[PDB]
Amino acid sequence: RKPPKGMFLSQEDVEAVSANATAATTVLRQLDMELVSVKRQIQNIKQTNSALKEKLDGGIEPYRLPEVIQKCNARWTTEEQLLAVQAIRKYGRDFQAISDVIGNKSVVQVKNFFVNYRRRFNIDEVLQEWEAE
Amino acid sequence: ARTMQTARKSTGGKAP
Amino acid sequence: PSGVEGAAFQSRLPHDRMTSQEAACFPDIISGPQQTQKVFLFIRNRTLQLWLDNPKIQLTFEATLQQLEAPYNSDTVLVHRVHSYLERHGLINFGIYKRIKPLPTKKTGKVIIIGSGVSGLAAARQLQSFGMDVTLLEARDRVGGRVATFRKGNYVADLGAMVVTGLGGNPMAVVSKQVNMELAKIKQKCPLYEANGQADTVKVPKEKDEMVEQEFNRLLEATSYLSHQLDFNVLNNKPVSLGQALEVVIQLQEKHVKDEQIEHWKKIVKTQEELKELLNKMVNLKEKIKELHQQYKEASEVKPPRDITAEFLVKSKHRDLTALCKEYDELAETQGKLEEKLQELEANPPSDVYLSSRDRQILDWHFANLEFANATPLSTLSLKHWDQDDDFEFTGSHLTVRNGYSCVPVALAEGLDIKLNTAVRQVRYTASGCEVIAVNTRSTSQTFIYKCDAVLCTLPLGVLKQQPPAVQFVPPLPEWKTSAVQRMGFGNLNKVVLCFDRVFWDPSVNLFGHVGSTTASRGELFLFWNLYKAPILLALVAGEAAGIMENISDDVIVGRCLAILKGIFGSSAVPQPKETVVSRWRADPWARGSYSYVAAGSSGNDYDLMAQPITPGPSIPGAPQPIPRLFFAGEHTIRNYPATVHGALLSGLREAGRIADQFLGAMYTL
Ligand SMILES: Cc1cc2nc3c(=O)[nH]c(=O)nc-3n(C[C@H](O)[C@H](O)[C@H](O)COP(=O)(O)OP(=O)(O)OC[C@H]3O[C@@H](n4cnc5c(N)ncnc54)[C@H](O)[C@@H]3O)c2cc1C
Repeated sequence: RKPPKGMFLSQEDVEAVSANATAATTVLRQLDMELVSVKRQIQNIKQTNSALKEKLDGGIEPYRLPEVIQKCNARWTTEEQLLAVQAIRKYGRDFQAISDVIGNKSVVQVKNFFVNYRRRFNIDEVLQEWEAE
Repeated sequence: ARTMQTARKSTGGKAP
Repeated sequence: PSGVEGAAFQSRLPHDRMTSQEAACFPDIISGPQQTQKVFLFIRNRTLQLWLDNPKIQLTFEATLQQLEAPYNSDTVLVHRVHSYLERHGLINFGIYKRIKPLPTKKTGKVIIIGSGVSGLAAARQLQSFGMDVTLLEARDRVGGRVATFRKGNYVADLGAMVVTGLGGNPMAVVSKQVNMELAKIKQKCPLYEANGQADTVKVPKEKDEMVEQEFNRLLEATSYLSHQLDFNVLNNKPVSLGQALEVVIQLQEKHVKDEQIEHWKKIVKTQEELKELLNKMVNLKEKIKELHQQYKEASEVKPPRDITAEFLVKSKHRDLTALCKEYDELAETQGKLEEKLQELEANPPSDVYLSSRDRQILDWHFANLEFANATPLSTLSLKHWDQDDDFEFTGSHLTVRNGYSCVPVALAEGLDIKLNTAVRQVRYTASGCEVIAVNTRSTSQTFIYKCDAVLCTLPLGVLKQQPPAVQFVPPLPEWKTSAVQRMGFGNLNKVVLCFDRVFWDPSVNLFGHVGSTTASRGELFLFWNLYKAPILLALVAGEAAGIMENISDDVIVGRCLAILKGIFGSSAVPQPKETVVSRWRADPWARGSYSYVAAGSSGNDYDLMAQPITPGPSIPGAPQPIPRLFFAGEHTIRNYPATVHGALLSGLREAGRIADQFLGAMYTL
């Protein structure tokens, strides 16, 4: 009914390994090569990646910035308001970034800020200035 | 023919 | 099975259906109502059983009727027709039995039977017992033909037929109850033994052994599937052989082993290149980082106190530097994935080779075994048909005839007119009769002429095949017969008999294999048999080897024999043999081969063609169509039982029935 289990005999393959006298050994040489021409591909990338790994050697360890864990806050010191205005000029609407730069304001507070000081710190202008980049 | 086999009877392609 | 349905089975008949032959002698019944059929079938079956329960005494119509009950013994014309049919076709009272009704004194009809093979003998006895005048012409100085048994002192060993292939439904079963055959069962166990060139000859361990066999059978089925489902039967207007098909399959198994590996390393690269891309991203980011850290450093550095923009810088760069350290961290994560997903694939390779050099050598032994079974190179067998008689296999274990198979033909010869040393040279058949011209093998100018009503030709297919002819048909056989003759295969296999003064092999083991070094010689001495009481070891020469070994001297042959054996059992456990024989069946001019096989381009149907009798043209033109005159029996003539003794026996009975219907008339058919 169907071949034996995992014996492989597709109509197509049959016709091709018979179409001539050596159409048998021909086909098993395209493959015997295709295979060696892929094992070499492998070792070549193995050798490339090995060299790329050696440049990544050391990690980013000597470039890591110690953990700063300071408590979030409610009042805007003039100092913090000024960080904000610059953070805005530089980061547009990325409230998370602005939040981290200021150090002690949550993403909502940062968002509130955008409304409470819209007129006073021309946040409209600042935003359309950051847009021109 | 297959029916001749005593040692290690072949099996393959027979219809049990 | 048993009861009365055991009988039907042990006589190769369906216990509950009428066969085509029965329909022919009983169209009244089989075309009639179901009820009678069962009466018929029961009568048939009961008579069979009766005969079978006791095949040493003739079973007569009276004796039969006596043992039936109503409603069965009611109609007695039926019981008579049935009994007669069975008797006529050798289903009952065949072989060697005591007659109750000693032989009717003048005889009707005259038949010459060419050859006293089993087929010949089986026919002769039938015919004689039917009250005909029977003469057998035999070229050899003995009967039995291809049953050839070597005797000398206490050594007994067949160079011809050797195994009864299971008693279940086998006519030889009956014969063995009529004849002192010493039937020993053969135990299935068969260790193979690779000799390793000149190295250490060693057993094959139960592990390989089993997976190579398993693979072999897997490969056979493939060819069958390739044949019957894909219709892969003609290649270049040549028919495809079993050999070719096995090749094509093996190749596609090799091909696939490779398509496997290719996709496995193609998976390794497509992954190993996701890595090459990632490492790039990662090296470029460790740049951006290195340099951002510098920038942040330099801004820090600017000791306070600071205006707000200079303070923004420090903070800003700090954030940015942390952002990039998030990234380069998701990426060492991702790198962690791939790096092992690679150590995955690289540890699960798919299969290396399809079959090792050592594997394919054992596989060849299996191939030899097949070549032995068919007495021929697998390159010669029919793909579609080589195994066409499989349905008719017997059941039960195979057996050897311990006191030598010749015991059978000899016993059958008793009471018959057998002219030995007479070599038929010409067969002449005409509307009015037949003459057979034979010469004496010892002075081949001393001529004989035999006149008869009918000729039963049991010449070997090897013989019928001789070009130029050894037997001339006058007139020539018709194209339809002579093409069947060409198409059919007549193969060859040989035997080396070794006689020693001592068992030096495992007494309880009947068969063991030798696995040599090349495909080209897989047939050579590939299998050994230990069957007999005396210390005899017997070795097959099969396949392509069989033909080639025939032009090699006995000594040289027994040479390689002793080699292999010393190799297995130890140089000093294997003495010189006291007595040796080597069969040469292709060379033997009264055989010209061993037995038939379905050749590529033939089919089981050629076996039917072979058995078709010949009917001469009319003498005087315009005279009525004649009677048939030339009949054929023999192993090459029974499609359902080719190549065997029991097959031959059967064909004998077949013709003895057909000849009696023709020349004594068929009482039973009304
Ligand atoms: C090595 C070997 C092993 C075998 N093992 C088995 C086995 O184990 N089991 C099994 O069932 N079968 C076996 N067989 C096959 C079996 O032996 C045959 O099928 C059977 O014996 C054939 O009988 P036959 O009567 O049809 O032909 P044969 O026995 O060949 O009879 C033909 C007769 O014609 C004679 N003859 C030839 N030419 C002439 C002529 N010109 N004039 C007069 N006479 C002539 C011959 O001498 C012979 O007696 C084996 C065969 C071989 C070769």
